[PDB]
Amino acid sequence: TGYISIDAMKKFLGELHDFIPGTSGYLAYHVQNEIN
Amino acid sequence: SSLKPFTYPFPETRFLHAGPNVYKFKIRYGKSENKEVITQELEDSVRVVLGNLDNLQPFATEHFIVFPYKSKWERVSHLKFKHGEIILIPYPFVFTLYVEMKW
Repeated sequence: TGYISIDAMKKFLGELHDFIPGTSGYLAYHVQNEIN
Repeated sequence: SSLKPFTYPFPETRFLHAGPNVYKFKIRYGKSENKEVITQELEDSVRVVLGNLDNLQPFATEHFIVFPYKSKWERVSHLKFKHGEIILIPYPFVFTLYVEMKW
């Protein structure tokens, strides 16, 4: 009983950004079956 | 040091660009000081999940117990993500982080 410390958890060390569409060149697209 | 601050009290959905991929994260806080210490702690929480994608277990941070969960991302084929000209590859799973206080 007790949870593992984050200190002992290995983690992703790279650049990490919020994907905010309409910001920093970020765009998201949803498939459609009608056009206008 | 960190990227954008979190809705602390309330549920939120965060999309994250890391390596050539987009991760869907959902955060839930249960029964619940210094804004950027908490930000850095939740970011550290994300990085941990991102570094143990197939080896999810509950962990303890300075203030919290994080229980990460992983569900199929329904209708991912419906979505395309771009960083300008660059296609971002969806990691086709939703990470739900349930954050409790240690007490």
